[PDB]
Formats: sequence, structure tokens, C-alpha cells
Amino acid sequence: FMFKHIIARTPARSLVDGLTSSHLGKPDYAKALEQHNAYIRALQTCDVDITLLPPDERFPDSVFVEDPVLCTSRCAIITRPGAESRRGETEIIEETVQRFYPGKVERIEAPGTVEAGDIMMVGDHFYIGESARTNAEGARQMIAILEKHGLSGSVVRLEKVLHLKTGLAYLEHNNLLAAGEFVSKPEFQDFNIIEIPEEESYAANCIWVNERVIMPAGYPRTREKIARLGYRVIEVDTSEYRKIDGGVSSMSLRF
Ligand SMILES: NC(=O)NCCC[C@H](N)C(=O)O
Repeated sequence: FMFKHIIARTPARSLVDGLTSSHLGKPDYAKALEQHNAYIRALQTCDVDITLLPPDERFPDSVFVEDPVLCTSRCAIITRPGAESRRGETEIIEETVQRFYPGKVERIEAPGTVEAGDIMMVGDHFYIGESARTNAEGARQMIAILEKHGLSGSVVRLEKVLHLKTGLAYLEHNNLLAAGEFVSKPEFQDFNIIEIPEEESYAANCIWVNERVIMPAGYPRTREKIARLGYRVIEVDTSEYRKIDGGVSSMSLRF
């Protein structure tokens, strides 16, 4: 398989006020702009076309387009963010999704809450984390939609991270990056688990795109663990997004 498209959104000046549970300082808007540009330039080398949406000042975290939608090979499901300040992000991305998925857009409804960063796609199976942002009802609604379309899904329990993909990344070919509490999960033991060292935990969030793997710059052990598997590794500094608990998976929709 291969992805044909990516969707992303320019960061807003209000990014400095993005939600966070970290204490790594506040994002520097000018520097964040340069990093997002570097991220797009990396994506321009991955044989995909890119749809880059304009910034929206009303939504500080709207650069993290991964959360408001789940794009699959069969349909797109608009989610329902658990974070109060981000629920409205579904509205500003709906027109784009509708253009790519005519007559194939589904949606999560109350009382469900889902943020797609909690979803990890492995073939036609979708692992969905039960977090502070994605509740069991939301997971249920999503699994039912996936099943309606011939896909499958399951719930993964978590307690220590913001979203499932904060500490996990599937790089195709059975290669799974795992950090913290996901490393010893029974559901993931038939994968080739690549345990991320503690000092480099942030680097568990990486993206496979057409045999290239885009990862945060500054995590050398992880970079070598991926490189040796045969992937073309591209390093992009995302330090300003790390400050507001986001990374490379967070910043795009890939399908
Ligand atoms: N899928 C993701 O990695 N989402 C990260 C969202 C970070 C944002 N500052 C938030 O707290 O919602």
C-alpha cells in the first residue's frame, strides 16, 4: 500500500496558547512556523500531494489536524474532540474531508468523544485508546462505523499519556515503536516491538509515509533503530510542538 495524500494546517499565532500538560516552556510562534515549513518540505519528498489549510486563530491547537478526523481507505469519520477548546475544529476541516470522500463521510455524535491521535491503523485494524480525550462511547461509535465499512477496531486501555499515539507508532511491515506502558501489552506482542529508550520517549511518535519515516530531530538511538530496518529516515525538529504535547503524527492526516 501507499498513501496518496496528506492534509495539514498552518499554525496560528494563538499556537503559543495551545493546551498542554507539559512544563517545557511556551511555543515561539516564529520558530514553530519554520518547523512546520520544514515538516511540509519533508512531506514534499514522500510522493504524496499535500493539502495545506490556512491558520485559524480561534483554534490555537488547530495545527494538530490528526485529532478532528480519521481518514481510512473506505471512508472518513469526523471525530468529536474531548477537549472543549478543540471540538469546533471539526467544522473547519469538514469541507476538505468532504471533497476527498464524497458520499463517504461519517461522524461521531454525543455522548461520544473521540480524538484521532488515540487511533493507530495497522492494516485494516484500528487500535483505539481509551483516554481523557477519547471515551468508551466514542470508541464504540467509531468501531461500529469501521465495521459497517468492513474494517475492524479494538480498545486499548491507557493511563499515562495524552493519546495512544503519544507512545506508539506503526511503521508497516509489523514494525511497532513502543514506549512506556505499551511495551508489554499482550495485544502488541506479535509485533516486532521497538522499545524507545526513556530519554528519547518523545520519539515514539513517528510517521511512516511510503517507505520514508519522518521523526523528530534529536533522538539518535531511535533514528538508528528505524534506519536499520530499511526505511529512509527524515529528521524534522518539532521542539515547539513538543511544548504543547504534539509531534509528527499530530500534524497531518495521511491517506
Ligand atoms: N494527535 C495528537 O498528537 N494530538 C496532540 C494534541 C496536542 C494539543 N496541544 C492538545 O492538548 O490537544
